[PDB]
Amino acid sequence: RRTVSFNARVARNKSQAKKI
Amino acid sequence: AFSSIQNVLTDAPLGTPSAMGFLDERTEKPLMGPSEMDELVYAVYKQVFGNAHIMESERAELRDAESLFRYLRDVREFVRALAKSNAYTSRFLQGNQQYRFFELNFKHLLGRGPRSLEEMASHSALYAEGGFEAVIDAILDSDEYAQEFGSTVVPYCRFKGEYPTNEEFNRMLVLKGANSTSDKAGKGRSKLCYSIAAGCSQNWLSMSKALPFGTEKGTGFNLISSSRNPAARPRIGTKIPGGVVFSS
Amino acid sequence: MLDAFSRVVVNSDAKAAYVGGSDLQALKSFIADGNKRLDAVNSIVSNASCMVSDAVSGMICENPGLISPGGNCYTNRRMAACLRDGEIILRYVSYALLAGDASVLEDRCLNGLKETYIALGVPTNSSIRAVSIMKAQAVAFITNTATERKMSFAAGDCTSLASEVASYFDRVGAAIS
Amino acid sequence: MLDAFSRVVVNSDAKAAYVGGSDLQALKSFIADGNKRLDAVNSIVSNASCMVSDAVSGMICENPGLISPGGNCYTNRRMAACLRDGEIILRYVSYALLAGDASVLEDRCLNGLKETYIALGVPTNSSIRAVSIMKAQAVAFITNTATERKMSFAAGDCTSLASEVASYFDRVGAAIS
Amino acid sequence: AFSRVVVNSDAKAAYVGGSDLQALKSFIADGNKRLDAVNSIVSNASCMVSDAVSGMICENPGLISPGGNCYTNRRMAACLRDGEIILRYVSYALLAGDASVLEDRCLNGLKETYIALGVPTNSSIRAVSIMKAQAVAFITNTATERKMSFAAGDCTSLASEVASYFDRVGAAIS
Amino acid sequence: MLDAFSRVVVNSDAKAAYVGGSDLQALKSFIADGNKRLDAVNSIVSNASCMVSDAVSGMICENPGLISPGGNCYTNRRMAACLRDGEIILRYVSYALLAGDASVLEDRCLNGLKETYIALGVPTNSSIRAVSIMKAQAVAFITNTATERKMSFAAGDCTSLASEVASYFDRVGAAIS
Amino acid sequence: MKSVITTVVSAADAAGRFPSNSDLESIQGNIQRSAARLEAAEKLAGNHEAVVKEAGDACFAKYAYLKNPGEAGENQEKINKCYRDVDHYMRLVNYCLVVGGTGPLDEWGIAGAREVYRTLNLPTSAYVASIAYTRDRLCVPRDMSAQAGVEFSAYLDYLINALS
Amino acid sequence: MKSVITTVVSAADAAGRFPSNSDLESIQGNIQRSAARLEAAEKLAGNHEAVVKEAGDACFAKYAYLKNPGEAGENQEKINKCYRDVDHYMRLVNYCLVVGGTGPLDEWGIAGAREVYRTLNLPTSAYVASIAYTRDRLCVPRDMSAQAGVEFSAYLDYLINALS
Amino acid sequence: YMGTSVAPEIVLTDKGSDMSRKVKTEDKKVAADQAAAMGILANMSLYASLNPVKRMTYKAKEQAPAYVKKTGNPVEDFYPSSWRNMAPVISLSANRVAVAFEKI
Ligand SMILES: *C(=C)C1=C(C)[C@@H](Cc2[nH]c(/C=C3N=C(/C=C4\NC(=O)[C@H](C)[C@H]4[C@@H](*)C)C(C)=C\3CCC(=O)O)c(CCC(=O)O)c2C)NC1=O
Ligand SMILES: *C(=C)C1=C(C)[C@@H](Cc2[nH]c(/C=C3N=C(/C=C4\NC(=O)[C@H](C)[C@H]4[C@@H](*)C)C(C)=C\3CCC(=O)O)c(CCC(=O)O)c2C)NC1=O
Ligand SMILES: *[C@@H](C)[C@H]1/C(=C/C2=NC(=C\c3[nH]c(C[C@H]4NC(=O)C(C=C)=C4C)c(C)c3CCC(=O)O)/C(CCC(=O)O)=C2C)NC(=O)[C@@H]1C
Ligand SMILES: *[C@@H](C)[C@H]1/C(=C/C2=NC(=C\c3[nH]c(C[C@H]4NC(=O)C(C=C)=C4C)c(C)c3CCC(=O)O)/C(CCC(=O)O)=C2C)NC(=O)[C@@H]1C
Ligand SMILES: *[C@@H](C)[C@H]1/C(=C/C2=NC(=C\c3[nH]c(C[C@H]4NC(=O)C(C=C)=C4C)c(C)c3CCC(=O)O)/C(CCC(=O)O)=C2C)NC(=O)[C@@H]1C
Ligand SMILES: *[C@@H](C)[C@H]1/C(=C/C2=NC(=C\c3[nH]c(C[C@H]4NC(=O)C(C=C)=C4C)c(C)c3CCC(=O)O)/C(CCC(=O)O)=C2C)NC(=O)[C@@H]1C
Ligand SMILES: *[C@H](C)[C@H]1/C(=C/C2=NC(=C\c3[nH]c(C[C@H]4NC(=O)C(C=C)=C4C)c(C)c3CCC(=O)O)/C(CCC(=O)O)=C2C)NC(=O)[C@@H]1C
Ligand SMILES: *[C@H](C)[C@H]1/C(=C/C2=NC(=C\c3[nH]c(C[C@H]4NC(=O)C(C=C)=C4C)c(C)c3CCC(=O)O)/C(CCC(=O)O)=C2C)NC(=O)[C@@H]1C
Ligand SMILES: *[C@H](C)[C@H]1/C(=C/C2=NC(=C\c3[nH]c(C[C@H]4NC(=O)C(C=C)=C4C)c(C)c3CCC(=O)O)/C(CCC(=O)O)=C2C)NC(=O)[C@@H]1C
Ligand SMILES: *[C@H](C)[C@H]1/C(=C/C2=NC(=C\c3[nH]c(C[C@H]4NC(=O)C(C=C)=C4C)c(C)c3CCC(=O)O)/C(CCC(=O)O)=C2C)NC(=O)[C@@H]1C
Ligand SMILES: *[C@H](C)[C@H]1/C(=C/C2=NC(=C\c3[nH]c(C[C@H]4NC(=O)C(C=C)=C4C)c(C)c3CCC(=O)O)/C(CCC(=O)O)=C2C)NC(=O)[C@@H]1C
Ligand SMILES: *[C@H](C)[C@H]1/C(=C/C2=NC(=C\c3[nH]c(C[C@H]4NC(=O)C(C=C)=C4C)c(C)c3CCC(=O)O)/C(CCC(=O)O)=C2C)NC(=O)[C@@H]1C
Ligand SMILES: C=CC1=C(C)[C@@H](Cc2[nH]c(/C=C3N=C(/C=C4\NC(=O)[C@H](C)[C@H]4CC)C(C)=C\3CCC(=O)O)c(CCC(=O)O)c2C)NC1=O
Ligand SMILES: C=CC1=C(C)[C@@H](Cc2[nH]c(/C=C3N=C(/C=C4\NC(=O)[C@H](C)[C@H]4CC)C(C)=C\3CCC(=O)O)c(CCC(=O)O)c2C)NC1=O
Repeated sequence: RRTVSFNARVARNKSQAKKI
Repeated sequence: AFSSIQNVLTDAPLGTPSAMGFLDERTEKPLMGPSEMDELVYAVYKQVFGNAHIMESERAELRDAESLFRYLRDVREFVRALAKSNAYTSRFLQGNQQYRFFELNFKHLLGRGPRSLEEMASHSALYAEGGFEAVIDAILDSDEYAQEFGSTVVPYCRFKGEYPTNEEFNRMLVLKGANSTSDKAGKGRSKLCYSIAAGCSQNWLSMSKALPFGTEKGTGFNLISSSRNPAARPRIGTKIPGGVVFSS
Repeated sequence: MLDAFSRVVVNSDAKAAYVGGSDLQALKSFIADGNKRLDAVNSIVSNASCMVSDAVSGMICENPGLISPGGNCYTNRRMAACLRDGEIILRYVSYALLAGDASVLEDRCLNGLKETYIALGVPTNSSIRAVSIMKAQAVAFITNTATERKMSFAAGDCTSLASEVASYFDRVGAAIS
Repeated sequence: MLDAFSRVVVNSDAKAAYVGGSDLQALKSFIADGNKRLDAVNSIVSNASCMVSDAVSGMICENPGLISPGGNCYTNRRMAACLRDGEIILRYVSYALLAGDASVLEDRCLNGLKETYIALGVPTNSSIRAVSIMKAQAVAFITNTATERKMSFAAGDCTSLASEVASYFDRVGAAIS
Repeated sequence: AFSRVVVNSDAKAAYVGGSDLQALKSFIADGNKRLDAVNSIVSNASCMVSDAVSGMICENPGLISPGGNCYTNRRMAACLRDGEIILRYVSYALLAGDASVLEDRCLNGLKETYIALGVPTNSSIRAVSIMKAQAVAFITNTATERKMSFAAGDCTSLASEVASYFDRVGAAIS
Repeated sequence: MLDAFSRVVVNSDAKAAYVGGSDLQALKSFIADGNKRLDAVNSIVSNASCMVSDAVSGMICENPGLISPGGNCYTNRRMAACLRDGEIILRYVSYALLAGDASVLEDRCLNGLKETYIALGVPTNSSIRAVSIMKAQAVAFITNTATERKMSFAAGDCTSLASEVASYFDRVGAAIS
Repeated sequence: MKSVITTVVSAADAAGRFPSNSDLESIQGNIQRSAARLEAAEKLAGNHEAVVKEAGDACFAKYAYLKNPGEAGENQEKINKCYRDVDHYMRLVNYCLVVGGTGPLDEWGIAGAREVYRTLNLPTSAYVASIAYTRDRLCVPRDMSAQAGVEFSAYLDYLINALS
Repeated sequence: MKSVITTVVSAADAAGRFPSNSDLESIQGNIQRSAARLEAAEKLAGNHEAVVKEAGDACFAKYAYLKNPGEAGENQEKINKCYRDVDHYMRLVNYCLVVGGTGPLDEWGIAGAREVYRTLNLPTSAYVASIAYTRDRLCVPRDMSAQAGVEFSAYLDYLINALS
Repeated sequence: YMGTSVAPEIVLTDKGSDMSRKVKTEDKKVAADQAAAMGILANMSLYASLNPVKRMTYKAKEQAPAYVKKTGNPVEDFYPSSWRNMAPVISLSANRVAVAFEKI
């Protein structure tokens, strides 16, 4: 249930880097 | 990696619906809704705290970490926010020894027991360089947390079958108990502290209390001693046609 | 963990000695016969799936109450866990034959194994019997005296490797007894 | 954890009684000498890294078998762990000096300290020397009887606090013996 | 639970030499002041016990009358002996910085012995209180008829310390 | 005659042996720098009654629990027995300085010493503290850096002998550790 | 420790795998390179008194401020505990040439070493002045062979870069 | 920024709680020492150029092996950087008197300091030979108030106990 | 050879000349000198009596007294004949403390 192609806090990063 | 106990004799691990909701661009997750939400929060409260039985005027100080959890649906960030709380250090840091605090971080956040003295002493190397928040975020941002739980499920005690040491399964069974068992019953006093630093093992009745229903909890004990003698050199001989060969 | 070269330098560290030419003639013959040590461990890992299933079902043959109601190899749930366990034991004694020192078998596999088995209910006399079959399977592949499966080696004796691996299989019985 | 004011509360909660004026004169005198308690705490934490360096290396002087091969303070990894422990006993005593109560020293530092040091194999007759070398150095700066590092205090009697720290350092020595 | 000189039946002298005094003088805070306060008492030990028990007579002349305790010149000399011994342990108690040997060897049972022999306790409380008020003036060098030659500074810490020892004597026979 | 100087020790009784003026003149040309070494052992044994009088009293000077009631240098006779064995150690070190080797010291004075002190309950953590005071006196008296007493020596350097007589005092400290 | 054999059997243990063919290809290289580093091991074993004698006084020639009073090399017992602590390091280079890995250095001689030398005021620049002296004192066809010198010097400057 | 006011509001936010009148009393004590630790603030800030001229040469008085060619302070641009690297600490001690806490030394001067002086081989024994000068140069009725010399000599040996 | 308390006593004789320089390494059983221990045991017992900060962190044990039969009269029970009229007299001089306990 972990689904290996996944992250946790670069998911936080790139939504506040594509806006930059 | 077969593990005959795990989804057979226990339950299935709880958690969020999927991890593909983060790549969805009109949502953040499959939105659970407040009956499907709070029964997952009941399982994080029963796992990070033991069965601590937190009151209504102790949950009010955790009001802010749930309100972020029902918008940002990451489970790992909810566990990180609950371990830096006052309600986590007033139960597991304040009146305990140092290896009692360390052995409960392996229970509450990994579902296993510590495998070594060298692994245990490196957690006190992180206490010297940042306090207790350096221990907690290094467990959470580890590789072992990423490839077992992730952002999706609660960190549960997992019967793996293919443990990297056999002693790791023993210290997991001492740390969790039955369901009528919290972790304030010792007065401080780490249970695994003598066996980590010496290299011995645990007591068979303390492990078989915490085994599930249907797994021969206790039988197999001969009425002589329960551990091994390291100094004993037995003679184990093999029969060949002529005589008996003691390949020692 | 240690290997056969690390075992010598922790003996000299108790005396603060230097590993000189008196102590080095055991290590100069470990590298001299070091081709045969590699030649013996792919004689074992090439036959390891046949070795486990013969040793576990050969233990069922001499003890048919393990597969009756109340035996601890009864259902598919318990029989696959017994087949997994004998593959773990054969894996750790192939590490120990490769290193030349039984450190990694004794702390990772065998330390605490006796207390798992008297909490899960595993019979230890028949578990010793499955290890003692695959000890005899391992000495027959090394000395090339198996009835099927003649492998292609070079000529000489491997009789000190066959009794080194027989002592690694004897430590498994001594740790769960 | 408890302090000097909270021990008076939890002893009179056990009797279901309000804290009267007959139990306040031990506490009203505590805030009267409370400035010179704080004046004597930072004579310990400002000289702390020289005290642990002296108390460990004087334990090496009295017991020279700690640095023999097979000694407990032999290699560099075991030497730095001994320097880290004497800073920890100094840290928890300097909480209990500040709080005026030996609660927090007892159940975070001394809780299971004896069973840890047996399991590691730390010698208990040398580890009581390192808490007693720095016991004498902690009654040095309170009584201002230091050979080097004279510190500028205000004049008066501080032998109540010098005797209170000597109670706290033998509470460690009664815990690991 | 008396003190470190528990050598009863053996020794009895126990001096301290010069270099071991340097191990002691660098070990007591105001150890130069504490030695001068002892020497300002024990140089004047004869005049202190003589003026105290005469001033006890000078406030209470009923002890020289027959029936009084300090009649029959042995008993006046026994009061002079007891005036010395109360002074010599307190002059030790200023030196050691504790009243542990004083409360165990000198003051222990002093209430029950003086009522056994018929010693007036209230007059002896006046006798220690005169010896208390002298030694304050000897230590701070406000003694009228004789001034010692000390170095400059204050000794009001030790003068409050020695009045605490003399109040223990007045408590033990009250 | 140096081989005969071990004859007077091995008989377990009293025998006196000496060298002449012409015999020592052959001895100081045979061995290296022997005028320093006879100046080394004369500087110790001229002050040997003060060296064990200061070291045993220096052991009480920082550890007064030995003369505490319940200690081991209490009741009148154990202090006299401790001063005898302090003087036993000083004559075997100064003979080891004179003969040039520790070969008479470790077998006739330190062999069996560790098991004798733990049989009697002698605190061996304080006897190493009494040896290190005698080590600190000895390197002062060889190099003439003794503050309270200065002898008259020919000029030059004696730091090889002072490192030699320091190293014999660790051998006493290594056996009782 | 850490060596060529403990690398490949703990890489195999974490995957749950048997000894494969790539793991036995590694320990063939332990057989082929062993005659170099067991010649540099047994040359340093029978010559260790004279190579720590020369490394000891090259420390104090570059740093003669240590024999100032109050410093590290104050008296002769502190000179003698300096020659001992560089004879400890040449023992561990002999242990690393025998094992064939950096294992005995980084957990008997480097682990904790920055902490104990910072407290006890020992400078690390005096320790690296001794070890770098022996790396230049080696010459190629006299003291060993040309391939034993590459093994012996590579364990010397692993110790240098760990203290720097 | 560890100080008196942040640690009573970052232990109520970490408690998830309003400030009651226990951490209102915790900065009643901030009023009482503010008259004394701001006395030592501008007494350093008008005198800072002389007290690093008087402390910075004392490491070049103690350690004259630093001026040797091949060592650390081998030319004047390294000397001029060295007086800059001790005027940084006297700027940072001036902030620790202002904020009432160990924050600006903990995160700007000792945070990661033990790796940069190791890799560049700048000896830290000469850094705390210079803070130990100003710990032994202050005479308290002349230089400041009696309580300001307590607080000046509490943050100087806080640097000494953190750099060694 | 351990418990026999013998030790090589070395004596150097030197009168400056060359034929005056014998060394005599003879063997003597050394003896426990009973009397000079009281110059060490008593002086350290009053060195540690006057230490303010070695009477704390080095605290002595709780020594029991002798069997003094509280006969019943307090002038024999509390003040016995072995401690009758005993008091310390301190005699300071240059670099000497010199207490003495005698009957005064
Ligand atoms: C407590 C106050 C106390 C001590 C401390 C301890 C004294 C002590 N002294 C030394 C050092 C030396 N002792 C020496 C012996 C003597 N000096 C003499 O001149 C005569 C011949 C002889 C007997 C008195 C010598 C030569 C030294 C070295 C020089 C020096 O004086 O320092 C030590 C060991 C090192 C040290 O800590 O100073 C000790 C422990 N006795 C006490 O009562
Ligand atoms: C009646 C006949 C009579 C008294 C009543 C009593 C008066 C008295 N004096 C003092 C005070 C002191 N006595 C001192 C002792 C001495 N002075 C000396 O110089 C020599 C050394 C020594 C013996 C004569 C000292 C120093 C004082 C304090 C100074 C002062 O004058 O106050 C007291 C005690 C104080 C009090 O509480 O009143 C008394 C009662 N002596 C008589 O002869
Ligand atoms: C897989 C078939 C391998 C192989 C393995 C070998 N097995 C060897 C010996 C052996 N096997 C058994 C079990 C067998 N006997 C039974 O009675 C039953 C059923 C009840 C079974 C399955 C036993 C008991 C033994 C002997 C062990 C002992 O003596 O204690 C063996 C040894 C050499 C030999 O047989 O001569 C090997 C190599 N054999 C193969 O060739 C394939 C590769
Ligand atoms: C005993 C187990 C055998 C037997 C063994 C011998 N093998 C000998 C040499 C040998 N084996 C290999 C292959 C091995 N070396 C490797 O490096 C790897 C994998 C990377 C493997 C599997 C080699 C290369 C050699 C060396 C000879 C050659 O190069 O062809 C051998 C010779 C002695 C020696 O040189 O060590 C013996 C005796 N022969 C037997 O009869 C029994 C059954
Ligand atoms: C750190 C540099 C402090 C400091 C602390 C003090 N330590 C004191 C005494 C003391 N030191 C040692 C270790 C020393 N003695 C040895 O024999 C050896 C070698 C084997 C060493 C390194 C010991 C054992 C003691 C004894 C303590 C006792 O038993 O009483 C000391 C003097 C006594 C005191 O005042 O506490 C101090 C002040 N010294 C300093 O000046 C800085 C601040
Ligand atoms: C015994 C250990 C000493 C000694 C102590 C005394 N200190 C006294 C007063 C005192 N100390 C300070 C500074 C202190 N207060 C604080 O709040 C802080 C931390 C922020 C510290 C370091 C102050 C402000 C005071 C009060 C007045 C003053 O002296 O500045 C003192 C007098 C009692 C009192 O006023 O409470 C004593 C006896 N003096 C000694 O000689 C020994 C060695
Ligand atoms: C009441 C004055 C408002 C109103 C409030 C609602 N807020 C809801 C969710 C929510 N609020 C916050 C902000 C607050 N919580 C925090 O944890 C922090 C920072 C520490 C802050 C400032 C957050 C982050 C969230 C989301 C977390 C969550 O899902 O609960 C909310 C729930 C909406 C819902 O049911 O989905 C309400 C009703 N809304 C109003 O209409 C009035 C004006
Ligand atoms: C004088 C200022 C008093 C006074 C004194 C008398 N004391 C008499 C006897 C006595 N008192 C003690 C107790 C105390 N004196 C000591 O010498 C010691 C020990 C060091 C102590 C604790 C003792 C021991 C004695 C002697 C009796 C014995 O040894 O058993 C005394 C004699 C009474 C009599 O003979 O009947 C007198 C007169 N009495 C006074 O009137 C003033 C106030
Ligand atoms: C209070 C009772 C007095 C007072 C006492 C002071 N004495 C001071 C210094 C001092 N006193 C002595 C004599 C004393 N010290 C000893 O070691 C011995 C015996 C061997 C004795 C009798 C000496 C030798 C000194 C040192 C003088 C010098 O250095 O030359 C003193 C100054 C402070 C200090 O040095 O600690 C004081 C305050 N003075 C008074 O004002 C009252 C009346
Ligand atoms: C003194 C600084 C010590 C200490 C010493 C005690 N030793 C006691 C008895 C004893 N000591 C030795 C060793 C020494 N004496 C010899 O005759 C020889 C051999 C040449 C040596 C090396 C021996 C052998 C013995 C007696 C054993 C026996 O006779 O069977 C002793 C008396 C103990 C008692 O009477 O209970 C003491 C007090 N004790 C200390 O506290 C310091 C550290
Ligand atoms: C080192 C501990 C001393 C020191 C020693 C030196 N002594 C030197 C010459 C020398 N030594 C003696 C006496 C010695 N020889 C004996 O036969 C006996 C009797 C047993 C003794 C005690 C004499 C007579 C001389 C000659 C002096 C003269 O010419 O008048 C010496 C010079 C070198 C050498 O001759 O070996 C040294 C360095 N000197 C020191 O500085 C420390 C304190
Ligand atoms: C000489 C080139 C050095 C120097 C060295 C000093 N070292 C001192 C003590 C010391 N050395 C070590 C490390 C050592 N122990 C080990 O087990 C191993 C590896 C197997 C090594 C390299 C330690 C742990 C210690 C402290 C404990 C002890 O004394 O054994 C020392 C004495 C310092 C002191 O007394 O505190 C010195 C002087 N000195 C120099 O000048 C350069 C830097
Ligand atoms: C374990 C490792 C090990 C070493 C690295 C060497 C190190 C070493 N070299 C020399 C001693 C020497 N080494 C050399 C060799 C050379 N000098 C030069 O200038 C040339 C660059 C180089 C030629 C290759 C010479 C010429 C001497 C004698 C002079 C000297 O003391 O340097 C000595 C003194 C004892 C002796 O002469 O043998 C030692 C210990 N020996 C060892 O046992
Ligand atoms: C803000 C921090 C600060 C300091 C720590 C001091 C540091 C300092 N001290 C002195 C300079 C001096 N300081 C003193 C004072 C003393 N010397 C003693 O030996 C006495 C014990 C003590 C009295 C308290 C003396 C006598 C001099 C002149 C002698 C000298 O040190 O060169 C000077 C030169 C200019 C001056 O006199 O001020 C400086 C900058 N000044 C500061 O501005």
